[PDB]
Amino acid sequence: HHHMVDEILKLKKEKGYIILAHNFQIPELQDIADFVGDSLQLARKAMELSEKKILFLGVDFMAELVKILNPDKKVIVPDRSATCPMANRLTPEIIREYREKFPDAPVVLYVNSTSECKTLADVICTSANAVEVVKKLDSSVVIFGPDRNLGEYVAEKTGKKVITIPENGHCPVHQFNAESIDAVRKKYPDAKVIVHPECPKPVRDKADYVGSTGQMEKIPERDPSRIFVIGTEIGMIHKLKKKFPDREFVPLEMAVCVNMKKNTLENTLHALQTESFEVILPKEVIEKAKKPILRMFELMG
Ligand SMILES: O=C(O)C1=CC(=S)C=C[C@H]1C(=O)O
Ligand code: SF4
Ligand SMILES: [Cl-]
Repeated sequence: HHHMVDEILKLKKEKGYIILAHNFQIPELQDIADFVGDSLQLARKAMELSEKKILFLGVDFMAELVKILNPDKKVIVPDRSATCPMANRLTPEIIREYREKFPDAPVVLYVNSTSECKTLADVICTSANAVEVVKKLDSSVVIFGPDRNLGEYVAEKTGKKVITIPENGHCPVHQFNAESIDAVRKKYPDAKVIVHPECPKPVRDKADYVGSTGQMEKIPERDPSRIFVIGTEIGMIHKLKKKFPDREFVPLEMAVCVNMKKNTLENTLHALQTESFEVILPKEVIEKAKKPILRMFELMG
């Protein structure tokens, strides 16, 4: 199609779709979305909608999070293979193993986890609320996955013991070189460096701020600095530049989530033409995964 944007806007209105896009989507998809945000922002937005049809642009665990909290809505995705390789390395078998060895340690699962894994969790957390969630739990020991870096960050801030699963659990996208910060400090002496808690400890410790994408987009609301250096996936640069056109946003390095970039204008148009591919979870998976999500809301309420 020669005008994919205009046909997408035409079909979404005609067929009663709200388009939700994650911060890491390509700019062209962010720009056609009704809302752009982090996984829990989009799931909460979906809960407020009068509309019953959602075109979700992200990866499977996020689309499923929307479906779990919006079970009667039709949720479609343009690429059914779009997934989180980090989430996928944690298994039910590994959770059961660690529960057995540490039975008094609550299982805290990062939202970047499979819906099957969520059915086995005591509580879910986001990168924004993980410290507060783990601080508020009774236990001085927790089981945490699937990101070892976020787990270690949480242990640093809370002073609690955090038992990370799986072994070497990590996001390839956030493995920046610490030397990249050394290089921007010299190139932009007055720039503020913001990096994700999924970054390795040497990167986190050299940044001015550590936070989630949702936290990153609030830092220019209180920090009047002209230049920010951003240590997360490249999609956030577009999001920040749109929100704060008066500031400069510099990627710490080019970091692309290949799965996030599986969604294109062409397969997004195909999704609205065919109203596929529907996100379907067994009723029992929705019911079980909902328990640790409600527990998270209870702790943050
Ligand atoms: O939506 C989310 O919560 C995220 C998702 C992913 S895939 C990476 C980072 C974040 C984050 O917001 O920091
Ligand atoms: S950026 Fe990292 S945590 Fe997020 S979907 Fe991609 S591989 Fe998973
Ligand atoms: Cl619903």
